[PDB]
Parts: sequence; structure tokens; C-alpha cells
Amino acid sequence: IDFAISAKPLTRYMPQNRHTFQYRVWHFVVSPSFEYTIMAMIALNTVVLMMKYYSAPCTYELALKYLNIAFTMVFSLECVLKVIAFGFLNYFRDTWNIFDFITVIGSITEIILTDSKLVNTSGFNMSFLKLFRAARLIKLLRQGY
Ligand SMILES: CC(C)CCC[C@@H](C)[C@H]1CC[C@H]2[C@@H]3CC=C4C[C@@H](OC(=O)CCC(=O)O)CC[C@]4(C)[C@H]3CC[C@]12C
Ligand SMILES: CC(C)CCC[C@@H](C)[C@H]1CC[C@H]2[C@@H]3CC=C4C[C@@H](OC(=O)CCC(=O)O)CC[C@]4(C)[C@H]3CC[C@]12C
Repeated sequence: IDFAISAKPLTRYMPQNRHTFQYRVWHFVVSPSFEYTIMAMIALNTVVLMMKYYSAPCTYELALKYLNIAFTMVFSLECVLKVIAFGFLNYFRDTWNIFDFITVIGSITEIILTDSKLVNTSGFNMSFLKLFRAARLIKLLRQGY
């Protein structure tokens, strides 16, 4: 029970400036119209991962392609909305953000390499990049405790 040896610090992410940007976005990030509106985008994104099936009409496969993009942008827009509102160094210190950073930087590059302008050759395969967009399911584990 004597963990008073640690756990001294608290939040300490206050910008405390009423600043032009930093205390304009930080107010947006906190005070849920964002905490529940990103807990709803990781709720529909765990439904477009279950909606893949075998022999889809090729316009079902296309609706999922443009939905996956429409969640990657939202999750990437989240990513550059917390480097701004918290600062770069205070962002990469929760370990639940450098997880959400990796999944988005790994799913941004899944959209590109499976698109044109770059070829899938040189004996290296983009099949393992599907794990990065199927790892957004673990973002639901965060609201366990
Ligand atoms: C968290 C959950 C409760 C929300 C929604 C998830 C499931 C209820 C949905 C998502 C994807 C669906 C699947 C998507 C595709 C198919 C193929 C489909 O096969 C056909 O094309 C034949 C008949 C048909 O068109 O449904 C049969 C239903 C099934 C398995 C669906 C069953 C219901 C699933 C699992
Ligand atoms: C974004 C989240 C909430 C996913 C839930 C959306 C689904 C309710 C939508 C998205 C893609 C839709 C599908 C896209 C393509 C088709 C093929 C379509 O078959 C056709 O050939 C008709 C017209 C066409 O798409 O060319 C019939 C409807 C269906 C199954 C749609 C049914 C409704 C779906 C599953």
C-alpha cells in the first residue's frame, strides 16, 4: 500500500495561456464532444472490419475501401490534433498514443502501397500491413479498466 514512494505527478498538460491555437484546440480535445465522438469512430470502425466477407459484389469491396480511408483520416486528424494540443513531447509519453501513432502511420502507408504510384515488388509483401488497421480494435480495450 506504500506506493507514496511514487505517483506524485498529475496531468500537467495545461497550456495555461488562452493561446491563439494551443488553448483553442486543447479545449476542443478535452471536454467530450471529441472524447465521445472518437469513441464512436472506433465503434463503427470495428464494424467495417467485420463486414469483410468472401465474394463481395466488388462495389461492397469498394464501399469498404472508401470507409477505411474515411476512418484513417479521422484517426490521423486525431493524431495531428493532439501533437498540437499537448505538445510533441507530452504526446509521446502515454504509450497509448505511440500506439495510436503507429497504427495510423502504418495504415496511412497501407492505403498508399495498395494504391498506385508505387509498385509491390522487390520480393517484399504489403500483406503484413493489414495488421495495423485490424489493431484499431485494441483501441476499444482502452475503455476497460
Ligand atoms: C457489433 C455487431 C453486432 C454489429 C454488426 C456486425 C454483424 C451483425 C454483421 C457485420 C458484417 C455482417 C456479415 C457481412 C456479410 C455476410 C455475408 C452474407 O452472405 C451473403 O451474401 C448471402 C446472404 C446475404 O446477402 O446476407 C451473409 C451474412 C454475413 C455473414 C453478415 C452477417 C452479419 C455481420 C457479421
Ligand atoms: C460506414 C459503416 C456504417 C458501414 C455500414 C454501411 C453499410 C450499411 C453499407 C455500406 C456499403 C453498402 C453496400 C455497397 C454495395 C452493395 C452492392 C449492391 O449491389 C448492386 O449491384 C446494387 C448497386 C451497386 O452497388 O452497384 C447492393 C447493396 C450493397 C450490398 C450495399 C449494402 C449496404 C452497405 C453494406
